[PDB]
Amino acid sequence: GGYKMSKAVPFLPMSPALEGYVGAEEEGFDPMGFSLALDIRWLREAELKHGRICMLATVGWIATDLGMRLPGPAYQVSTLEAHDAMVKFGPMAQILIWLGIIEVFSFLAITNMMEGTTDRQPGDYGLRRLYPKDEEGQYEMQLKELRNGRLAMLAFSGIVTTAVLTGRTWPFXXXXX
Amino acid sequence: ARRELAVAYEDAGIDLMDNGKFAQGLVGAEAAFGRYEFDPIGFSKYTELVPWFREAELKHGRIAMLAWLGLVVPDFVRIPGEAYSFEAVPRVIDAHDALNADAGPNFQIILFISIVELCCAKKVFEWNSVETAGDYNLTRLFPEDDEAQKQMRIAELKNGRLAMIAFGGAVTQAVITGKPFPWTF
Amino acid sequence: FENELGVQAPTGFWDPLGFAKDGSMKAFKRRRASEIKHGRIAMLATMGYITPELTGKFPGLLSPSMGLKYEDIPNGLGAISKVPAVGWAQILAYTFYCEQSQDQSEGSAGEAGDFGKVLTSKDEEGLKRKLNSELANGRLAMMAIIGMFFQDGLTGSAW
Amino acid sequence: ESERGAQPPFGFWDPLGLSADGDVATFKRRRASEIKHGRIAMLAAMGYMTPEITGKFPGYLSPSTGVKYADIPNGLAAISKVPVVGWLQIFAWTAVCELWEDQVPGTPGHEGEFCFKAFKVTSDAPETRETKLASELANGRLAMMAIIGLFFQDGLTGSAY
Amino acid sequence: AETEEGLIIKPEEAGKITSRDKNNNPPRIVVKTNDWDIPEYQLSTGASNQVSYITPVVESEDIKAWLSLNVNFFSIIILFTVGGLIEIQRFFPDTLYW
Ligand code: CLA
Ligand SMILES: CC(=O)O[C@H]1CC(C)(C)C(=C=C/C(C)=C/C=C/C(C)=C/C=C/C=C(C)/C=C/C=C(C)/C=C/[C@@]23O[C@]2(C)C[C@@H](O)CC3(C)C)[C@](C)(O)C1
Ligand code: KC1
Ligand code: KC1
Ligand SMILES: CC1=C(C#C/C(C)=C/C=C/C(C)=C/C=C/C=C(C)/C=C/C=C(C)/C=C/[C@@]23O[C@]2(C)C[C@@H](O)CC3(C)C)C(C)(C)C[C@H](O)C1
Repeated sequence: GGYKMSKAVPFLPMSPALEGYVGAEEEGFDPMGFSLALDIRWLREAELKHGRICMLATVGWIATDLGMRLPGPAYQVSTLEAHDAMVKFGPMAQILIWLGIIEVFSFLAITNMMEGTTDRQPGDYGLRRLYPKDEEGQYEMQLKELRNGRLAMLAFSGIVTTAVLTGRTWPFXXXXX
Repeated sequence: ARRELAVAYEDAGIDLMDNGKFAQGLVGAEAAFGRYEFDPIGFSKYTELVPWFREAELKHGRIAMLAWLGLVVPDFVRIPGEAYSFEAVPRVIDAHDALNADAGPNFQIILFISIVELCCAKKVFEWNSVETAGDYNLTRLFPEDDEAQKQMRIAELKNGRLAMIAFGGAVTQAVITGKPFPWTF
Repeated sequence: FENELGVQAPTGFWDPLGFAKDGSMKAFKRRRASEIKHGRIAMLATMGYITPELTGKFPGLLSPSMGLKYEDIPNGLGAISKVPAVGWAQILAYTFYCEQSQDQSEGSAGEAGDFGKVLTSKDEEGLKRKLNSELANGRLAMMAIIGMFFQDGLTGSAW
Repeated sequence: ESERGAQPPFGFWDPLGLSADGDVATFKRRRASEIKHGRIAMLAAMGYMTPEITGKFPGYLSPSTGVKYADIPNGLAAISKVPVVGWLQIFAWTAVCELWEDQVPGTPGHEGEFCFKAFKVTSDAPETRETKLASELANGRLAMMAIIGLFFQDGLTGSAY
Repeated sequence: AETEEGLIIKPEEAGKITSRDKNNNPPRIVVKTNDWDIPEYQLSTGASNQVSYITPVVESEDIKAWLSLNVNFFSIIILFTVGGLIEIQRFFPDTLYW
């Protein structure tokens, strides 16, 4: 009967920037009010980019720890030293160049979306594969992407911290604490 | 009469007027034999901060109520493990010094308490009125009638005030004695 | 509330102290919901007390990194120090995901937790007979489980 | 609830109870549960016979741990030899089917009908479609009884047969 | 534009207007200050979850216009020239080819 109360934090009203967006109006989690201080479109873009980066990085860490390697003796290093070894090897610089060109295109997308020159949704790059045709299907698919991205972000955080703390491959089950 | 935060929040903010009551008509003053409006230093005369002060009083009482129960239970049971055994940390008070910093236990408690506080901080400053001060929607056993709601509100405040004072003795008596739960010499 | 199930036959409205003799539908809603949930938990608890002693001790290792297998741990009050506290934390956290989630409810019914483990809506007096039977079984389980736990405190364990 | 799909010979509206009280949803639910086992039991029965006579047993199953797909003991003894990682991947994948593709339980959809362009059948109209539907139902319960017979024979003696 | 729904009211009706918003935020008082950098300071009437961005408003057009300023142009060109000279010196030191 009063404020549109946030579902996540029941004692804090939902921020108006969370209306009509993916995720958002199912949980409305924003107690610190970051959406009240920054554009919701930019926050959503950053969230989706972080989710995708983490979903790739978590699986990369899993594959590297479990023993999957490229057929080169230069890659016979642990996942912890993989970054430094490959930075000194060269491929990290090339990966950075390629991610740089892709991020130049992403920056153009953001600039042309925030200025309204295009009609782009925050995280949309045009890729429409396995995307439901029905609008509710699209909304719930975007929900699934967001949930998986957030889960992978937290999971990769834990994986990196535990791997550094205990020299051990991904499952960390044995360990000692 | 416990308006839900959903609507109660529509009358929140720094009130610039005076109710004319003791502390803007807030619970905690009614004593046993009558009223015991206490404030002798006139802190409640700064009526703009009365919702804030009540929030601080409730927050302190809630921490102290757990904290006093904190110093009691370790003296009779401890978490299953060697780091918390009665031989590694004999008395309860030597826990902030033992389990802290690089150890991990206290540091994690600091972080997750920080996360909760940084999330429930917008309720302390914004959305905090003389009506929804300390109300975090967790009203399960709250009575429905107005007068009984006042008793439970009065019950929490008196218990919180007591624990605040009781905890002060608890650490002071324990530190000067190094003794189990009854901190008498 | 003289029709909200629970009044099967051996006794009618069993409210000696009159703890629900005021008409507070909110308090009764809380009381019935907690009553039903306790029946459900005691039903699983009593089943969890009898079986590991009788048979069925789970095959593998509870904590392979500590060698502890399900057979080794005791059955009853006393296992709370043998099941690792991390395991107890997982037991609490999972049941949280099933009590405050997967089964979090409001403005629906007494204890109609929605999902559940299949979404299924019945009809007819058969619902009444089954639902009353569930309350009767839960009441017996609640009495039984405190009996098993209290006895084991003053009888050790097993026979 | 006596003239819907399951009206075979050697029995018609087979009662022992559990069919009265006139609940359309229960028939829509139990029959779905009936077919969902049939589509499972048929595969469960076939998976219990084909790696005994045909004996394809191709390649390797867990190259890290060996566990060649030829040395796996057929039957109930198999759930122990196949790595638990593999069993988890089987359950998790079938969950994806159960909740994302070919098993999204749309309520307007029929008792056992959804997107089924991925094999199974995608016919139309009725008559022969209904007789095929009764064929699916009839085979499933034959398989349902058979597979538990295979399990009981397996666990009791020493192996599947 | 950014306050399409604020129920913005003038000082003269500070205690008169009460219709809150499309949200439940109370009406905000607009004070017309004479500063050009802050032409209008908005004051609240109560607790509100108002979306006030702290980020600036920049656009590609005037950022490019700033980079088209003679300082930026003649600094980018001279920086590239100096860097090219340094790179040539690194790659062909001591002008051995001469
Ligand atoms: C948490 C447990 C719990 C709860 C919340 C309820 C709640 C309820 N029961 Mg119920 N019941 C229970 C356990 C419980 N019961 C058990 C174990 C039995 C078996 C004896 C019954 C048998 C029973 C019958 C036969 C009937 C009810 C009915 C009711 C409803 C109205 C009566 C009332 O006001 O009770 C309020 C609940 C309480 C006051 C519970 C307080 C119990 C205290 C805390 C302890 C009791 C003694 C305990 C064993 C001491 C432990 C010893 C240890 C401390 C040393 C109400 C919703 C009636 C109904 O259906 O109404 C329509 C009805 O006819 N109950
Ligand atoms: C060493 C040695 O030689 O010993 C051998 C022994 C042996 C036995 C031979 C072995 C074997 C073979 C096997 C694998 C035997 C398996 C038996 C199974 C799978 C039984 C499952 C029953 C599921 C049921 C009833 C689900 C039922 C679902 C029901 C009832 C639903 C019931 C509803 O009430 C609910 C839930 C809601 C109601 O409203 C409606 C209805 C439908 C009634 C061993 C273990 O390998 C080794
Ligand atoms: C798929 C998610 C998942 C994983 C991946 C996982 C993994 C591990 N669980 Mg867990 N678990 C659940 C989910 C998962 N568990 C759920 C839903 C429950 C129901 C409540 C549950 C219960 C218990 C209990 C009772 C114990 C337990 C433990 C371990 C353990 C051992 C560590 C080790 O080998 O050292 C590992 C690796 C035992 C333990 O010893 O924990 C220290 C133990 O006591 N678990
Ligand atoms: C396309 C994605 C995909 C990848 C990338 C992948 C990878 C691996 N699978 Mg998997 N898999 C599926 C998909 C994928 N699997 C699907 C849809 C199913 C049916 C539901 C399935 C079933 C099994 C089974 C039954 C086993 C199995 C295994 C391994 C294994 C071994 C590692 C090692 O031995 O080096 C690796 C690398 C074996 C195992 O032991 O895993 C540890 C084993 O037993 N898989
Ligand atoms: C963190 C840390 C530690 C610590 C600590 C901590 C948290 C210490 C905390 C100490 C604390 C919390 C000390 C409170 C005192 C409160 C007092 C004295 C109140 C008096 C009030 C008085 C005397 C008067 C009260 C009344 O007048 C009132 C108000 C009204 C009258 O009607 C009734 C009376 C007259 C009775 C360790 C564990 C010690 C060592 C470790 O290494 C480092």
